[PDB]
Amino acid sequence: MEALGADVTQGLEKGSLITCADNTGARELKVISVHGYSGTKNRLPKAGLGDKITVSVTKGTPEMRRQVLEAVVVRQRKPIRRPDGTRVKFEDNAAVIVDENEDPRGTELKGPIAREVAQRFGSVASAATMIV
Amino acid sequence: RECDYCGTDIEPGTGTMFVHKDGATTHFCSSKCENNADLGREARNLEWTDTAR
Amino acid sequence: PQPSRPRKGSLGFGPRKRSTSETPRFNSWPSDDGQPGVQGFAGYKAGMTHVVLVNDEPNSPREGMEETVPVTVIETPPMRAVALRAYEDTPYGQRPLTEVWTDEFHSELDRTLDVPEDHDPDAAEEQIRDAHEAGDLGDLRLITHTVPDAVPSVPKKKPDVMETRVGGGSVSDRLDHALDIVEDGGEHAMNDIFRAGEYADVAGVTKGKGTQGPVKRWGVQKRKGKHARQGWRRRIGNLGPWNPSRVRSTVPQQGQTGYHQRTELNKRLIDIGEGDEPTVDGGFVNYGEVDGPYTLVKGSVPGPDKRLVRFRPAVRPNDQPRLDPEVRYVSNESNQG
RNA sequence: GUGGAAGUCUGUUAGAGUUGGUGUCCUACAAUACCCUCUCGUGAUCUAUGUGUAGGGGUGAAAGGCCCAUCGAGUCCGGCA
RNA sequence: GCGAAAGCCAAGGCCUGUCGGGAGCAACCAACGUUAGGGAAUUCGGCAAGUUAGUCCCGUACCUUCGGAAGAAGGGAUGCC
RNA sequence: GGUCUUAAGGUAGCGUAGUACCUUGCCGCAUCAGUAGCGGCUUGCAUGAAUGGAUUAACCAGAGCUUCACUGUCCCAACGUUGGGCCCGGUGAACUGUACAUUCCAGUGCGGAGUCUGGAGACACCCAGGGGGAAGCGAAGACCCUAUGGA
RNA sequence: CGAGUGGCUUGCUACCUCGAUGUCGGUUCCCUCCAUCCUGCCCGUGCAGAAGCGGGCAAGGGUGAGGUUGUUCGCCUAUUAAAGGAGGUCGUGAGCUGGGUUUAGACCGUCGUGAGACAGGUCGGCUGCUAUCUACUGGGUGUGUAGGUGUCUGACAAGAACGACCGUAUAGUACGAGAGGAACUACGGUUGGUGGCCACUGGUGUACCGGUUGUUCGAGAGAGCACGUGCCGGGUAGCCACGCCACACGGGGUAAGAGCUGAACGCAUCUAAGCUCGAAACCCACUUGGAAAAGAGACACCGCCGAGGUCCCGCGUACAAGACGCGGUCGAUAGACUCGGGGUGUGCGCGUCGAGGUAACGAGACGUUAAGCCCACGAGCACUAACAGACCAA
Ligand SMILES: [Cl-]
Ligand SMILES: [Cl-]
Ligand SMILES: [K+]
Ligand SMILES: [Mg+2]
Ligand SMILES: [Mg+2]
Ligand SMILES: [Mg+2]
Ligand SMILES: [Mg+2]
Ligand SMILES: [Mg+2]
Ligand SMILES: [Mg+2]
Ligand SMILES: [Mg+2]
Ligand SMILES: [Mg+2]
Ligand SMILES: [Mg+2]
Ligand SMILES: [Mg+2]
Ligand SMILES: [Mg+2]
Ligand SMILES: [Mg+2]
Ligand SMILES: [Mg+2]
Ligand SMILES: [Mg+2]
Ligand SMILES: [Mg+2]
Ligand SMILES: [Mg+2]
Ligand SMILES: [Mg+2]
Ligand SMILES: [Mg+2]
Ligand SMILES: [Mg+2]
Ligand SMILES: [Mg+2]
Ligand SMILES: [Mg+2]
Ligand SMILES: [Mg+2]
Ligand SMILES: [Mg+2]
Ligand SMILES: [Mg+2]
Ligand code: NA
Ligand code: NA
Ligand code: NA
Ligand code: NA
Ligand code: NA
Ligand code: NA
Ligand code: NA
Ligand code: NA
Ligand code: NA
Ligand code: NA
Ligand code: NA
Ligand code: NA
Ligand code: NA
Ligand code: NA
Ligand code: NA
Ligand code: NA
Ligand code: NA
Ligand SMILES: [Sr+2]
Ligand SMILES: [Sr+2]
Ligand SMILES: [Sr+2]
Ligand SMILES: [Sr+2]
Ligand SMILES: [Sr+2]
Ligand SMILES: [Sr+2]
Ligand SMILES: [Sr+2]
Ligand SMILES: [Sr+2]
Ligand SMILES: [Sr+2]
Ligand SMILES: [Sr+2]
Ligand SMILES: [Sr+2]
Ligand SMILES: [Sr+2]
Ligand SMILES: [Sr+2]
Ligand SMILES: [Sr+2]
Ligand SMILES: [Sr+2]
Ligand SMILES: [Sr+2]
Ligand SMILES: [Sr+2]
Ligand SMILES: [Sr+2]
Ligand SMILES: [Sr+2]
Ligand SMILES: [Sr+2]
Ligand SMILES: [Sr+2]
Ligand SMILES: [Sr+2]
Ligand SMILES: [Sr+2]
Ligand SMILES: [Sr+2]
Ligand SMILES: [Sr+2]
Ligand SMILES: [Sr+2]
Ligand SMILES: [Sr+2]
Ligand SMILES: [Sr+2]
Ligand SMILES: [Sr+2]
Ligand SMILES: [Sr+2]
Ligand SMILES: [Sr+2]
Ligand SMILES: [Sr+2]
Ligand SMILES: [Sr+2]
Ligand SMILES: [Sr+2]
Ligand SMILES: [Sr+2]
Ligand SMILES: [Sr+2]
Ligand SMILES: [Sr+2]
Ligand SMILES: [Sr+2]
Repeated sequence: MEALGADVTQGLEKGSLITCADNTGARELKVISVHGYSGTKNRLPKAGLGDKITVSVTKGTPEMRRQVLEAVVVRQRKPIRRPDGTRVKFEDNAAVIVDENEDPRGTELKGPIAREVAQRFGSVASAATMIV
Repeated sequence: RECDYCGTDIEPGTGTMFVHKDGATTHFCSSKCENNADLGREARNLEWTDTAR
Repeated sequence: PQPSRPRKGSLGFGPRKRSTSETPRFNSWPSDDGQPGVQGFAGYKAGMTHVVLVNDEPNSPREGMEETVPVTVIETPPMRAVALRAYEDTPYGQRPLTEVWTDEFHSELDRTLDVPEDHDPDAAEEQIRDAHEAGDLGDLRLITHTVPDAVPSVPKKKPDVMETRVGGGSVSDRLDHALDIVEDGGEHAMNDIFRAGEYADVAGVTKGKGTQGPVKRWGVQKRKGKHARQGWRRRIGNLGPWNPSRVRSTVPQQGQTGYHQRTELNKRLIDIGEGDEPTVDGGFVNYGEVDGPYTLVKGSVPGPDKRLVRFRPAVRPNDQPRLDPEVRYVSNESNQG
């Protein structure tokens, strides 16, 4: 993928439960897989800011619940490093449901998003109210 | 840049920025400051702080 | 089904024993191209700090922007190319033929060698030039030594001696180039060889850690879960199969870790200066203060502070040189904190 | 409200026991030990001393358990080389 | 302090749960403290470890042999002067 | 089959059971995915009434499953603490020992060799280590068969 | 239908072992095989493209995470370039596990008059040893080559030291009616592996500073104990990874394959001689070890009455012993002291205030006080200690 523009210490693994920062009807998401990733023996697959991930809806509306969808990690608690050396970290771990074209499935995003994620997924960005 | 907590200047190529739930942003110069903040202490009440001083 | 997995650690840096010479010994040299010139220099590791640099890379989306870069500060005072050794080609490889020494020696070079009192530089030169006419001359190298005395932070006064190849134009030209240096007194500097922005290969003897176990030394797993409480925590599963009935040298075992020679490729030279601009407040921890000839190497360098490190023009650079990077800031903040 | 029952509850009170660690030990401190966890603790309870039941016999809320480190028939000597 | 509980301390006893000296004292093992982010993905199995915790107030489901379930759950309080 | 053996021919219930071989039975629940678990179905290889059936509040260091909480169980390991370990003084055993023995790769051989054959390698001695091999040490195999053996 | 190869399945035999060679599955760690799943390079196509399908060379590297089940196998899920198979006593219990198998307790179904059985199911159920030799990982002492110092050579040896993917430009281009939709090449990044380093972020930090519970020292001050910190907060050095840095291009020779010239065979023919090309594979390039390489190495200088070395002393860039490195007055090597640089968070005492209370008394607040206390770092400084001195040596 296009360079992110910052160094990331993946703060998530397969099975992690995260916030769904949008208005799709999904409240909690469980990480199932990480797009383009391949690990090593015994290593739990990891994902962090900017990665596209396959997810399962854990909490939310009946219609959304249990559906296996694609998403994009927009926030994480583990720090990331920007070109100028500063570390950046969020209050929680969150992702946004996305379609086969990487367009957000929802209409509105909830909470801030890392500028770096915005650069990668523009249509996702053109939904953000706060970009940090 | 200045530390949003103690007030001293943040040595360039250092520190961390905490992005609050509402989108607010707090630039911390060090763990020490971050940790006192997590305890609920307000910089003005801590004598060693520039803010306080 | 027993998943695959690469082995633990590389088999290319063995045997993993204590290094014979604390002074690094390059086992390869740059190719001959430019004008004649010494292909290496040396210095003493001081510590690290960071610098803000203007992105240099013309292919970077950030070209022309602020970029914080880690830097290891190395004190690189002037050295003395004290002699010119010539190698002759033979059926059994290269062999030392003769050496052309000088008269002027640093006051303390006698702490390591028995300095020459009677020597014939022209007889030596004569034999060499005849070897060239004969077409039996192998490369040309200079016997070089450091001047620890110029470095206050380093306790040693005894100079460190190393041989450094001279490459360049035609042999005749660099042979003369070599003789030129030596004669003077051999005194040369980092400038004479490197320019900020070029890539160098740094060699050095790593930090010693004495005996360490398989986990730390080879990176093998610790026993897991229940297997970690029965009496074995940091021991590998087994030393090998029933057959072959012997332990192969490839199985990860305990032993000396650290204090090995390592040659790290393509280290970018961020800046070559002199004075105390890089020094840190309070002084570099376990080292002291810098105020003299110095070199800033991008990133890390093998070895502990005070160890002799060697530089050589990169023999396999991946990128083209982007000379004299613009440094907008050099942190002098205390390293204690 | 009083009353204070209970093969009643909690409890490393005394005292009794022993689920798991498959921990420690395994030429041991110990031919059954050590530590933590765990169970019982007013009753078919626990405990001392005295006393009785003896080997195809005892004793057994029964596991072929126990009857002096040994029991699908004790130990000793004899039959016996 | 509810207490014959813990913890600390007297009276009294002891330094004999009887080999010492040395190395910032390495690997490795026993027993243990602290670990970012993720949070059972580990494993036959949460085995091991941990979480909870004392007291008061509010409040407490299915089911029931009407005894119980029940400290269900869940919520709040707690020092000093 | 619409009686026959041998007296009767399984009723109430329960049911793929700690009993169901087939079997991961089929449907559903739950999970991203559930040979598990629970509910239903049930022709039950080979359930069933004191050889007790069914059911069941309370109880349980009894077996299985799920959830919330939590966590170094794990991703993936790190640093630290105490006692050992290491060096020194003193004390001071045991196991084990046909012989020789610095081995390695192949082969051969009663077909699973440090010792035979052919090569390869190999200067002697010592310290620490984790245990690949000596079909390592410990116990005249408990499994199986045999004995005109025992209990 | 016919001919074979393997020794992964199963069967057969009874050759070895019953004075014992401990089971399945898993785990951990190492080596290998190719009948190739991916990656490289090719050939064909019912090959427009994209992509399939089939075939060839090729073992360098990779082949992962999860749900049921003890399972192997297998079924299933989301990822992936792909999530290949097999050998090593079905590698691996003097390494681990103990779920399964496989003692002694117990239950069910079936069988048996019964004791009891079952190649059925089920709950519970024990894993000894101080390594002699050999093997290997690291560390020493000697001898040999044959006075000393410094620098090298390179026979040999090890490596995967690098493998793979995504994205952008090429390009909505070639191709195609359209739908759809490449490549060469140049770039940016990710992942797995590898080696190193701590300025940054993160962990630790039983140095240290602070808060505070119980108890004891009468109170105060200052302390002990509460397990090797009572508990809680912060955290220097150092060590670390979750942090940071670095890990080619290009040559040479080939395989499959594409061809040139070319005869046997006037022609033709990539082949028979000759030649041009051509794989992640082979060799080199790069890193690491390496004078014990018995042809036991090379150079330079110093010395044989003295070069060098040992003991000794102060110390660590080193370290389990040993080894290694530095300094020793021609000196800053260690400590003291003073600055600097750091940690914590505002000391004792006194003064004011303080809900109240006749008063006594009084938790606590402010000031003095960027205070006090502390530091495994740096600098300065010969104040103390590196003294005195013994010895070997061609
Ligand atoms: Cl995955
Ligand atoms: Cl393990
Ligand atoms: K046998
Ligand atoms: Mg695994
Ligand atoms: Mg620091
Ligand atoms: Mg800092
Ligand atoms: Mg009695
Ligand atoms: Mg944690
Ligand atoms: Mg698993
Ligand atoms: Mg438990
Ligand atoms: Mg069922
Ligand atoms: Mg009846
Ligand atoms: Mg026998
Ligand atoms: Mg038998
Ligand atoms: Mg009999
Ligand atoms: Mg036989
Ligand atoms: Mg054996
Ligand atoms: Mg083939
Ligand atoms: Mg095609
Ligand atoms: Mg291979
Ligand atoms: Mg096996
Ligand atoms: Mg074994
Ligand atoms: Mg065993
Ligand atoms: Mg043992
Ligand atoms: Mg079981
Ligand atoms: Mg019985
Ligand atoms: Mg069982
Ligand atoms: Na053990
Ligand atoms: Na074995
Ligand atoms: Na009453
Ligand atoms: Na027990
Ligand atoms: Na009898
Ligand atoms: Na004594
Ligand atoms: Na019946
Ligand atoms: Na009971
Ligand atoms: Na731990
Ligand atoms: Na062994
Ligand atoms: Na391969
Ligand atoms: Na599975
Ligand atoms: Na075996
Ligand atoms: Na095994
Ligand atoms: Na075992
Ligand atoms: Na096993
Ligand atoms: Na080639
Ligand atoms: Sr050298
Ligand atoms: Sr070399
Ligand atoms: Sr065990
Ligand atoms: Sr063998
Ligand atoms: Sr009771
Ligand atoms: Sr009780
Ligand atoms: Sr047990
Ligand atoms: Sr325990
Ligand atoms: Sr025992
Ligand atoms: Sr009572
Ligand atoms: Sr007995
Ligand atoms: Sr007799
Ligand atoms: Sr007393
Ligand atoms: Sr004594
Ligand atoms: Sr701490
Ligand atoms: Sr689990
Ligand atoms: Sr699981
Ligand atoms: Sr509560
Ligand atoms: Sr019926
Ligand atoms: Sr019943
Ligand atoms: Sr032989
Ligand atoms: Sr040992
Ligand atoms: Sr035997
Ligand atoms: Sr082949
Ligand atoms: Sr392919
Ligand atoms: Sr098998
Ligand atoms: Sr199966
Ligand atoms: Sr295996
Ligand atoms: Sr079992
Ligand atoms: Sr059975
Ligand atoms: Sr079974
Ligand atoms: Sr000899
Ligand atoms: Sr493209
Ligand atoms: Sr289109
Ligand atoms: Sr204490
Ligand atoms: Sr507590
Ligand atoms: Sr060809
Ligand atoms: Sr030699």
